[PDB]
Amino acid sequence: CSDIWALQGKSTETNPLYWLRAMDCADRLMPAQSRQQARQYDDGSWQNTFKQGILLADAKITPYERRQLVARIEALSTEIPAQVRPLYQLWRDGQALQLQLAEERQRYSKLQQSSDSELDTLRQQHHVLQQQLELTTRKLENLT
Amino acid sequence: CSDIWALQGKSTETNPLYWLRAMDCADRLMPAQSRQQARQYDDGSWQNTFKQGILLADAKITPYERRQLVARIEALSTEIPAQVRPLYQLWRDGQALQLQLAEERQRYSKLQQSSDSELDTLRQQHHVLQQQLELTTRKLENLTDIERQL
Repeated sequence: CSDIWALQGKSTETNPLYWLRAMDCADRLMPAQSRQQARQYDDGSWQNTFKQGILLADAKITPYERRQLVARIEALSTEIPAQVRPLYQLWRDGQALQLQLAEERQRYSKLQQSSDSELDTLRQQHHVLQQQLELTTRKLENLT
Repeated sequence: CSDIWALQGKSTETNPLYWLRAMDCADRLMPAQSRQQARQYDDGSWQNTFKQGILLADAKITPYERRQLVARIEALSTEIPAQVRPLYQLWRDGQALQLQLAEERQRYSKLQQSSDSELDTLRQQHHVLQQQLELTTRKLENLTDIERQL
């Protein structure tokens, strides 16, 4: 695997088996090791953005890190060699769906947060208003 | 693309470029085309069921149906050749995330539905009790002004 990460050249870029082996090899990595190794592949070329993304995707990233990753992955779609596009697309679909799932979960937290607090606020009012009604009914009886 | 689905044998089942091209050819199909082709690969072998999952995954199917497809090929997943395995785990996790997203959208609909209805009953109770309190409060004050002046 050590050599798979090092390989460069038109022969390997355009070969879907090279990229499949890289994705296979990233899986064998402890997530801290994946994150650390991704840091090397930052020359901004499309070959290196794809390697870095492949490594970062096993690295246990925050939703915000994935948002940026999927943005970078999509950016370079016009440079993906034709014969590599199916593999790239399936791997990218995987990152986008994991990104949608973090988003839906965030949507579900905002609903639960806001609806539960407006619920609790209503019950606060249902007690304050209730007490006021009774007190008022009391002053009406103790009218002279 | 039309020939690609017919192929069989060890030289192609162990072949990740074969299955990549098949994943690409599936995209070119419309759902009716997609379901018609899947019907032709039903025997239950892992090749045929991996073929059916690939064709139907994007054929406008239901989550229950998607779950059924994935379980059929998952039950046979120990058989997938070494060279195809990382391609399979890629394709299964895609299907698996789709299943999670449908579960999460249902869970969300539920909470929206249930909190909404609980939010409407309590908001109505709040308005009604407000009007009760306004009426009793103006009555108290009307009677207080009278006694005060008397």
